Amino acid sequence: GPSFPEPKVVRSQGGLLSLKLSATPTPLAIAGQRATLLTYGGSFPGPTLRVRPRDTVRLTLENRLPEPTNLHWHGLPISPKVDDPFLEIPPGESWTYEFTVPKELAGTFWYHPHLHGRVAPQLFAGLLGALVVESSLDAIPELREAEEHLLVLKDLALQGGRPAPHTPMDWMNGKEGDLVLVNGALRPTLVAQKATLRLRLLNASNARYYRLALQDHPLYLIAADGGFLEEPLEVSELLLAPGERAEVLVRLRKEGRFLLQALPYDRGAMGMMDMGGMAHAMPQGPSRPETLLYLIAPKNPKPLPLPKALSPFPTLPAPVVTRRLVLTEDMMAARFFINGQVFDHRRVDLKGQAQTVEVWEVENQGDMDHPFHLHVHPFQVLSVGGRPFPYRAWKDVVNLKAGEVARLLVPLREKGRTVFHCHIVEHEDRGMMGVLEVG
Amino acid sequence: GPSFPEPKVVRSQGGLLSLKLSATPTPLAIAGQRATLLTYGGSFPGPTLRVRPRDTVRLTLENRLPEPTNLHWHGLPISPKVDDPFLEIPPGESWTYEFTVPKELAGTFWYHPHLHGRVAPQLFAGLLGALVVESSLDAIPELREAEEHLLVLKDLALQGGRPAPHTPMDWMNGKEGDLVLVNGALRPTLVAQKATLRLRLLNASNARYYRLALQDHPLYLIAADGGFLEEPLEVSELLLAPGERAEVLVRLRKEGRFLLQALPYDRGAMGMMDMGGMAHAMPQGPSRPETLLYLIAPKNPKPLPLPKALSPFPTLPAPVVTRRLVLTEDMMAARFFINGQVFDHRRVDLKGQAQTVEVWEVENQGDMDHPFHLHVHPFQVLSVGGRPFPYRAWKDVVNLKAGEVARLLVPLREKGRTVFHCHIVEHEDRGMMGVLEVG
Ligand SMILES: [Cu+2]
Ligand SMILES: [Cu+2]
Ligand SMILES: [Cu+2]
Ligand SMILES: [Cu+2]
Ligand SMILES: [Cu+2]
Ligand SMILES: [Cu+2]
Ligand SMILES: [Cu+2]
Ligand SMILES: [Cu+2]
Repeated sequence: GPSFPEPKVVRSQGGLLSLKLSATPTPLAIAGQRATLLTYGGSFPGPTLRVRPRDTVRLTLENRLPEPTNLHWHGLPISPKVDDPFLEIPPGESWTYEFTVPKELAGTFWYHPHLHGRVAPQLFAGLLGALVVESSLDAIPELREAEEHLLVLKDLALQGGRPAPHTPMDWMNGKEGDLVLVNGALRPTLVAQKATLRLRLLNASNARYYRLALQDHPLYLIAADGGFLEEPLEVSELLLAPGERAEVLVRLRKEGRFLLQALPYDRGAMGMMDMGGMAHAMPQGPSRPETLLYLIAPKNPKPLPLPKALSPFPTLPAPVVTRRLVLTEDMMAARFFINGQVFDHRRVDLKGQAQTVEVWEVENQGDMDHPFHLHVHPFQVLSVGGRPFPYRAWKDVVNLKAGEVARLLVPLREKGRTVFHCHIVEHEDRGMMGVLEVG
Repeated sequence: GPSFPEPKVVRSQGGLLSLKLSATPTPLAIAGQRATLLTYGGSFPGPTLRVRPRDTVRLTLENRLPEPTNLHWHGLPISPKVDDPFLEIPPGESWTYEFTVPKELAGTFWYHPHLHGRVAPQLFAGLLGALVVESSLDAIPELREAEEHLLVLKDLALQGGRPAPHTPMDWMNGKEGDLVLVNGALRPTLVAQKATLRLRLLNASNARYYRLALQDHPLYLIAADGGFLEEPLEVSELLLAPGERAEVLVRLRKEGRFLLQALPYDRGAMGMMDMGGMAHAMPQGPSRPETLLYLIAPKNPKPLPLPKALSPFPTLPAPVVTRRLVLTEDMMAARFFINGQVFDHRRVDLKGQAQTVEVWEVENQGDMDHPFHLHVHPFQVLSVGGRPFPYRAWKDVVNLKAGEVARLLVPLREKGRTVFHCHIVEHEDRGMMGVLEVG
């Protein structure tokens, strides 16, 4: 096969992507060992769905797991009557998701389970895949002539040939694994054929962060979670929290081998110690550095010029309300809260008006990083930690370090009941989620 | 008695105003005829209550009417558990209102009935009185040395020695009377003893407007409904809609007689005509000019200088929500609506947070003027009809002409359930009222 493993692609045909996918325990070869994972479509990651605006998607999910499950179309601004976070598909049963891809949309999105209380073990076990919305912008020469790849960043731990079970500490921190994989492969080699690469990046891990840096190179950010930036942004490194996506251009500077690494990053995970009167919580500190892949540049690389512009960001109406959502923790109980409450599916927490804009101020009063996700309604991050964001683009996850306030501009789109929650999925399962009703 | 009739004053004593008032049908002499009115304290208007900030008011209202009644402490930012618009005092029963006068408060306020469906006939019949909150500002020489008077502007119509009954057309327009009175007197004479007058003005009419102008003189506005301006504002005339108050300084310029008039004003009241295929509604047009009082200046008047400053207006926090309230009419049905609905005491229309500020945009989509009143929470009028207000002061009624939008800054104070409504009281009785809950 190709030196660089990527999930198989399923494309819409004549404007329709019609597909049956099973969620099933699947024996496979992974990082060199045989293991049984939970997969969609018999692979890890699941197949990449590639569509265009205005396509119809008709996806029939057959539940072949011993527990109920469902799908969240992460990042898609569609109706919460389709992307229904409350729906349960019992074992053995099927459900068909049908929706039209919005006209003004582009980027890398993904699908995974969202049945409250069961997300973390199901996601950790291998249930996820990417969805790419192709754009007319992809035809500009600066992108068309680039070599494009998807990088699904997901870690795993195995025990007795199966995903390792969650411990109590995993429920508190969010579970990380020792196998730090790209597209389900252990440190693959990407032998580039072109001097410019276009990489779509997805953090599909439960809890692991990726402080991305390519040796000797900057990255040029061209898209965030839910759409293009207005113009490329040069960065030295790029942190992707759980649930986030980004697209970058890489302009290979000279021949050679360059490591793409996940540099050390401290997200505030905790351990326990006993020093003589102790048993108390103590910071785990920064993650150990990981090599994600080996990037081999071609002979005499001459990268394309960068695009001068990408997509203009919409001019939003003035907002009609300001919300404050405060995140807190009870680490030893592994309980997590928004405005002092845990999720209750029967309780509506916020009620807003469709087609108005709101300002959401999300404050992390905990000590751990928490990546805040809102379904259905992509947002523009104005500032985090009091620092203005250096670009305009649609996002649907925003990372908050301890103490930080994020200020978001949130246009409300589809009517109905949906959710917002931490995307360290253990924290969501353990209560850090609330309900928004849009009418 | 004094050439100029004013209601008797009841003052707090040692920080307490403790008073029993009866609401009772009362034979009296009015504008030269004997009539029976509905009064508080056996007089029309009722007694003026004069208090200071931090005083305790203990007012026991005995209902001696053949129908239920209650009190609204119009303009007082006190708790809606005291100023309770839903409370009913049955015939023969009593209720004690007890509250403390807020520390940061000054101006002319008033009391009258607010039992939904019965306000217009009860107010028209004579049930109202003023409440004055004295201020340390009253001690500055420019005010202390002025000659002070209260002018209660209220009209009346009599039929068979009693207030004229409401007709169907009265319910549509709001009832006006032919006797246009000041402090219950017909065109009294005010023989001034000082060159500067301080006049507290109250429009306690059901529906009549007073486009105020003093012959040959400007007026200097020093207070609006609920507090002082920041500095005096010179005006050529001053429109007071139902429920509004103002305080003005008058600087008498030369000896002589000067008429205070209510100049012609068209508030959009309607009549009916039949011209040959007709019976349809037709504008009544402007009111006929009325003389309110005769003002006699003293010998060689030398008015005091104006105060350079009054009270600085508070710096309000940034608002957290914007509301839109649209007023409409069904004239032939005499039904009146806010956002397409009529009042329902069981229905909460707006829910806000105490100690936050809201922006209320009130839009008149009717053809009549509607004076919009909010209980409990005084507001700052930012603009009306797209025109910025020329001063900062607390108001609690704002007049909207046909088509106009008022933009209000509304700090929410006391928690609880209260109301907002048109202060053409017939319109309130006929449905133009909604419910705000503050928590
Ligand atoms: Cu997700
Ligand atoms: Cu989501
Ligand atoms: Cu979290
Ligand atoms: Cu979610
Ligand atoms: Cu009133
Ligand atoms: Cu009121
Ligand atoms: Cu009205
Ligand atoms: Cu009222």
